[PDB]
Amino acid sequence: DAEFVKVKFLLNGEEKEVDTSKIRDVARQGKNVKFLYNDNGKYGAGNVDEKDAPKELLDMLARAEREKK
Amino acid sequence: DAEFVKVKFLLNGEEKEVDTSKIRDVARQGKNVKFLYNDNGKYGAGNVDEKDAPKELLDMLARAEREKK
Amino acid sequence: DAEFVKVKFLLNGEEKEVDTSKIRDVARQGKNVKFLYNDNGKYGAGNVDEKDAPKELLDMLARAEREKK
Amino acid sequence: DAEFVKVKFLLNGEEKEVDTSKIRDVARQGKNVKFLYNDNGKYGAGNVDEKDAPKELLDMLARAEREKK
Amino acid sequence: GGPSVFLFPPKPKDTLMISRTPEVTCVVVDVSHEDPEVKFNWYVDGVEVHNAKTKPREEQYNSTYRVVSVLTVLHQDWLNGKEYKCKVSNKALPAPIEKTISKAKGQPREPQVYTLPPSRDELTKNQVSLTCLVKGFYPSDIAVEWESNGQPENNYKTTPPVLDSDGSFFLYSKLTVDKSRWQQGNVFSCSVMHEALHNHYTQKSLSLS
Amino acid sequence: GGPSVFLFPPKPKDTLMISRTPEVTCVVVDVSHEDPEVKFNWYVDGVEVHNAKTKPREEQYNSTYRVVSVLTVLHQDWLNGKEYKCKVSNKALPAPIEKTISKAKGQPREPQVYTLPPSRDELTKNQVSLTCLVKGFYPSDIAVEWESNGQPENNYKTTPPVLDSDGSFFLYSKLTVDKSRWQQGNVFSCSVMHEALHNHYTQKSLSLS
Amino acid sequence: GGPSVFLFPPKPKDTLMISRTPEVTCVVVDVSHEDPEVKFNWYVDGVEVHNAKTKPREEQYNSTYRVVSVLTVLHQDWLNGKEYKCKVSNKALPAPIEKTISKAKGQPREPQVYTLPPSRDELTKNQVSLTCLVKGFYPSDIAVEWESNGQPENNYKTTPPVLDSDGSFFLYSKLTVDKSRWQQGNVFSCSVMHEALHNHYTQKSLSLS
Amino acid sequence: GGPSVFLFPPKPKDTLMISRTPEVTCVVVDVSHEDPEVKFNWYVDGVEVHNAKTKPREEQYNSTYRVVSVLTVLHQDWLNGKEYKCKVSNKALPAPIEKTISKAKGQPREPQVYTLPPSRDELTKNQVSLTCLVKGFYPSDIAVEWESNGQPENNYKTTPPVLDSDGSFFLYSKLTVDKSRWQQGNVFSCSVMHEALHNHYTQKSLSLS
Repeated sequence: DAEFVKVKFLLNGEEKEVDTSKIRDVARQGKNVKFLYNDNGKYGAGNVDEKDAPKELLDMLARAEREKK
Repeated sequence: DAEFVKVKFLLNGEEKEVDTSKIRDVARQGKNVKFLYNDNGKYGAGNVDEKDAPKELLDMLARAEREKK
Repeated sequence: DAEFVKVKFLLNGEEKEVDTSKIRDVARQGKNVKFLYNDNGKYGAGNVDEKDAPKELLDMLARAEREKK
Repeated sequence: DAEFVKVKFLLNGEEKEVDTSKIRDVARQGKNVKFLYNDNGKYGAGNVDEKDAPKELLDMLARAEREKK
Repeated sequence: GGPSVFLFPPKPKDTLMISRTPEVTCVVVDVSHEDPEVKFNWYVDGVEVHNAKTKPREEQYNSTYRVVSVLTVLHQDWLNGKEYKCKVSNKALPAPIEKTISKAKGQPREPQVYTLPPSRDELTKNQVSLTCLVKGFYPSDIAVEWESNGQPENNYKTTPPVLDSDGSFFLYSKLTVDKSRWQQGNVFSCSVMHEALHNHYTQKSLSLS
Repeated sequence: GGPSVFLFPPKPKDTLMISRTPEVTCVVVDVSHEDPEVKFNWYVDGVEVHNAKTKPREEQYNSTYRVVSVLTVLHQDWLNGKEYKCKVSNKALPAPIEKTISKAKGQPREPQVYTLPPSRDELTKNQVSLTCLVKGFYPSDIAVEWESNGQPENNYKTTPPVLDSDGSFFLYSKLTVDKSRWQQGNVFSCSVMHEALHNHYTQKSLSLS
Repeated sequence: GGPSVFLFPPKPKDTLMISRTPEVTCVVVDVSHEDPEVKFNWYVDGVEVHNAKTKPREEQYNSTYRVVSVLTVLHQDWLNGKEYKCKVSNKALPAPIEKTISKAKGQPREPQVYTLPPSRDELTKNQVSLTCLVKGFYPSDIAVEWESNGQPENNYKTTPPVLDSDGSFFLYSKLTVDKSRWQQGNVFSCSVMHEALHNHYTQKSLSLS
Repeated sequence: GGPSVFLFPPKPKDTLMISRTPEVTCVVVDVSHEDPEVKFNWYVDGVEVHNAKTKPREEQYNSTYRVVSVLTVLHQDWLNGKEYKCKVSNKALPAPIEKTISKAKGQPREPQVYTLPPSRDELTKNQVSLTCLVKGFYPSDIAVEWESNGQPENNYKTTPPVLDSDGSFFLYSKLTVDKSRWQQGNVFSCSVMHEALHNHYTQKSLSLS
């Protein structure tokens, strides 16, 4: 089921993009989804409006609200 | 090292917080840990759910159940 | 045991006599030595002129002036 | 359901005596068998010449040399 | 007059342990069977409180009664030196009775706990006296118990507290034990509980060595 | 409610020393200006006695009076357990008041006097606590003083007597002294006086060793 | 010897969840009334940062104070192994104090989570011990909780991490539960959270049958 | 305060075996070459003792020394909970150092020793983890070793003791062994030594059946 969907986001105005599989944690702040990720070996954070979020990221978020707490 | 563990609790809806070192006695009532404390010269009491109780408070509680009796 | 001095005195004109060993306290009033005694189990008092006092009673008196005071 | 055995020894010149069942460890030093014991809640130590040592104490000693090491 | 009224403070151990319930107790004696109506009103610094409980009337030989109210209190209220009033209102007494009780005012002071062994001279006896001195503490409210080998030793008496020359308190406690036990070499412990101790609790031990 | 009457025993040291005068004292309180005259009648096993004296009136709060009679007694009378009644007769009271006082009933029992030195832990302080245990005595009436080098030491406190489990009494006395003095190596003595002692008097000493 | 400074890492669960706020805490102890004012400067790889906060003074037994700064940090900063310096500046100290803290250096390593059921011998008791082994992980920063039926089980204790012979860490966690519950056949789960786990999170379950 | 002082209790196995010598050890570090005289005074419940030994100076690269005193003790002294003080007397610091160490107070409690086999999931590895739980013991001082076929197995680590909810202690010990050996069907044993065990010693075994 090798998923590998991408999440596009803005970092310092620059339009970055990271794989779903590199995302370690997701969290919601209204219609804003934050996410911590691990790209190759370095850790970074990223925002996205929910409208601009792939549904897999929102699936991840739900799963995490259940699991992590 | 030797920490300053603080215990957060609710008093008349106000969210108070007291150091462990000011706590004179602890006791458990179900899931609920009570504790008497002495804050700079005034005595007060406080509750906490066991889930919300730090290790050190629970250590104190155990020690007291052994010792005081 | 090893004292048995008797002190003779007047009680209601009647001439009583009590053992030294039954005397609990002695006191001097001029040439008059008073003494409280415990005869078998009942307490009594008695006078004697110093001339009529055995030396042991006067020894007791000195000891008591030192001790009791 | 059976017998017991006491070990006689000298403590500060006083002749103490302790049951084998209160003995926690035994050890040999030459002709001299030492033993640590626990008498109703206080711990004490005791010597005995091997000649003056009961069979059961020497049995204990052997068992310990095997087991503890 | 007629009846008579007493007001007792909570047990010292109950104000120091959050596990326990301290109480102030009002006792009224010599209440008339002709009108045995007793009314209790409880005040905590003026403020009326309606959590008290009155144990039912209880009669003696004289068919005169004795009624007792029980006001459970908060540890910290007592200890912060709040005042507990009881207005007792009978018929027999011309005018209701007002009594107030409270912890002793003054900066709290930590007890010094020292155990003392038996006198040499006492050893000629069958029982000997294990002694504990508690000194320099304020206020006087205190608890003191003895134990050995993780079990209560109950053959002791403690003196009342005594006002010392510096305005602190001292008392002595005396546990009596068969000279056999002292002489074997067992260990005895005096537990002291006071507001001015860390953990409201300390302990000191004593043995023939 | 009217007046009230109290009746106090002689000083323990005054019944034991023929050199001194023991006295029983009657205190009457809450005597008002409405009827201020009080009358005293003293009885020694029924028999009326006319050697009492009444100290002049004194006022309290309430502008009530307080009147005090003082009956000098015989050592041996008190000690043989005679009874001292005082009939107090104010107008205010429907009937005169009769109170009786006397030495405590029971076989006398000799005090055991043991001195205890300071705890090792106490030595870290400036002052140290020299202790005296008095045990197993009856009745409770007793005197206790301290001295050193044949001179009074006054910095002591003695507990009340305490009822022991065998129905005898014990107390402790505590003299406080600068650790300097204890450590030099001086000698301190506790004098105890009781009816059940030979000479009504005994003494025990204490020094650093 | 003037004050003293200590520096504590964020809570392990706070660096792994973007929903939560990790913080580094500087604790400064033995600040006296003689000079009670302490200054804080925070550096993240040299760069000064002005988002710290200093909780008010707190005084202790020694009449010394203790002051605490709280620097909220970024998850990814901490985890990428940035360095947090705190320059503490009292006058008392000849020169201000510099302390530095940071995540433990070394290749991260994934925890292996294995649950172990009670010993057969333990079944004779009323409570039984559900065990979880976490092994071969780096760095030591880790979180561990228990749950059943989608609800927290809170009656557990976890050991400190322990350095293994290969330079990784292990710990054990122990949940205690009435043998009734274990024997019915309920399911218990140990949740482990670590940087080296997929999703910063894993879980392992355990049940009677 | 230039130097620094540490005080270590005896090894748990040395207080439990009369065959061995327990010792309390005082370690003093950062002693000045300029002021190198260190004085040690040892006290056993106050009482000075003159059997200590001070190992000769040991100097580092730092040209500071480290000096170590060794007070051999009696098993029963330690175990009956006597107190060991060391007065360290530094020229450099104008204030001598006083440290005291002693066994933990409280009713002793017997360890429950249960061995746990590897998790099924762990069997996919080359090495497997044989586990031993020691639970409900007091005080924490304890020894724990492993062996097989009458020979020491040294590839284990034990956790520190951990305070349990009932105020006892628990730890886990972990022996690691090639899955080959576990699977053949050899037997392994965990030896536990504690004051509260009969013979100060017990043993529990573990094998693939």
